[PDB]
Amino acid sequence: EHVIIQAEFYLNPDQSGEFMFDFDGDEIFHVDMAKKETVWRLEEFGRFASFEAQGALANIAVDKANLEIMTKRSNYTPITNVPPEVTVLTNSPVELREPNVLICFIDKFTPPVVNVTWLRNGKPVTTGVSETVFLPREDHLFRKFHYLPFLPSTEDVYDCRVEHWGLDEPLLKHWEF
Amino acid sequence: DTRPRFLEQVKHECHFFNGTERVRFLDRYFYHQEEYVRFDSDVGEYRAVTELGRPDAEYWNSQKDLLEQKRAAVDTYCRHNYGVGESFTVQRRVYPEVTVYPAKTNLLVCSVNGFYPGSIEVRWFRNGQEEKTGVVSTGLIQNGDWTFQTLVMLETVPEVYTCQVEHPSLTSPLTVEWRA
Amino acid sequence: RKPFQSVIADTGIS
Ligand SMILES: *[C@@H]1O[C@H](CO)[C@@H](O[C@@H]2O[C@H](CO)[C@@H](O)[C@H](O)[C@H]2NC(C)=O)[C@H](O)[C@H]1NC(C)=O
Ligand SMILES: *[C@@H]1O[C@H](CO)[C@@H](O)[C@H](O)[C@H]1NC(C)=O
Repeated sequence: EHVIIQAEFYLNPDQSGEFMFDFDGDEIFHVDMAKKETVWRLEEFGRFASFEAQGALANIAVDKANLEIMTKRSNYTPITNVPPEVTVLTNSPVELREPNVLICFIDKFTPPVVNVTWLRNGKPVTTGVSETVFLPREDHLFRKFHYLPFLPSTEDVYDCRVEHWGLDEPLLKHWEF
Repeated sequence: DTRPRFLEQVKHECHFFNGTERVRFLDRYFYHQEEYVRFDSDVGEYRAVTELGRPDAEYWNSQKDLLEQKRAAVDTYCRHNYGVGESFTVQRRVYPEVTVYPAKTNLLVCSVNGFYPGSIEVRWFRNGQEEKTGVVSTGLIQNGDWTFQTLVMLETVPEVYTCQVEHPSLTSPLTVEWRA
Repeated sequence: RKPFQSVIADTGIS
C-alpha cells in the first residue's frame, strides 16, 4: 500500500553525499548538508512536521566509513557509468500566452553527478528554474527533475542539455510549440 | 576526469500493508547498485545478500543490543513516521484537470493533469460504446512535485467522443465530450 | 508539529 524510504548515498572521490525521505517515489524532504537545514519538497509539509537536519551529517559520515571498507573489500572495483534517459514534457497542455512549466526528466543513471541546463533558443536561462536532488529508484540507479516556468510563444524553441560521464557528447532534448 | 568512482547507498525502507496494521522494515546496504547485506524485520537479523556482505552480517548479528534496537524499528521508526506524514501523504487528494484536443499521427488526446494519488482509470468512448484496441498512452507520469499526469490517445478518423476519468478525488466519473 | 525520526546505518568491520 505505501513505502517510506530514508535513502542516503556517499560518493568518492567527489565526497558528495545526500540524505532524503521518499514516500511512494515522491521526495518528502532532503537535508542541505552545508546549511544544516531541512528542505521540504512542498512548503506546506513544514507546517506539519520537523526534522533534526543536524544529525544527517552523522549518517553520511557512517556511509563514508562503510564506503572506504567496501572499496578495499571489492578490490577497488569502480562503478560502471550508466547514462540517463532524458524526456521533456509540460505540466499541462500548452495554450499561447498561458504560463506553463517545462519538466526535464533525467532517469536511470549512475553515478549521481549530472550537469543540466535549460536552453531557450540555444542560450542558458535560469530565471525561475528549480531542480530536485538525486532520487532513488527500485533498481538503485538515480532520477532527477529540472523545471522551467515559461510563457508559451511561437518564436522560442527549448532544449534540456544533460552532461553525464556515461555519455559521449552532451544530450539535448528538444521542445517547441 | 580520469578518476574511478565508488558509491555507497543505504535505504531504510518501511513497507505498510493496511496502514500500520502490518509493517516490514528493511535496512539495505549497497556498493554501487549491488545490495550486499540487509536487515529484514520478518527475519529479525542481518543476512548477506552477496559474498561481500558476509563479514558485516556476522559482525552485526553478534551485537545483540544492536539487533534488539533494529527489531523495535517497526514501532519506533516505521509506525512513528507513518503517523507523522499520514495527513499530508496517505490522505493527499489533488483533483485531475482534463482536456481533449486532436493531434497529428489522427489522434484524440485525453490529457489528465495535476492529480494525486497515482491510481486513475481513463477510458475512450465513441458514440456510446468503449474503444480499447485503438488506444495508446503515456502510462502514468510522476512530475516529481507530488502530481501525476497521463495522455490517453485514441487512433481515430474524426461523431461524439467521450473521455471518462475515475480518480479517488472524484465522487463519480468525470466525462468530457468532444464533437468533431 | 511532529518530528520525522531517522535511523543511522550500522558501521561495518575491517
Ligand atoms: C559539470 O560542469 C563542471 C564545470 O562546469 C565540469 O567540470 C570541469 O572540467 C574539468 C573536469 O574534469 C576540470 O578540469 C575542471 O576543474 C572543472 N571545471 C569547473 C568549473 O568545475 C564537470 O565535469 C561537469 N560534470 C559532468 C558530469 O560533466
Ligand atoms: C485494516 O485494519 C483493521 C484492523 O484495525 C481490519 O479490521 C481491517 O479489515 C483491515 N483492512 C483490510 C483491507 O484488511
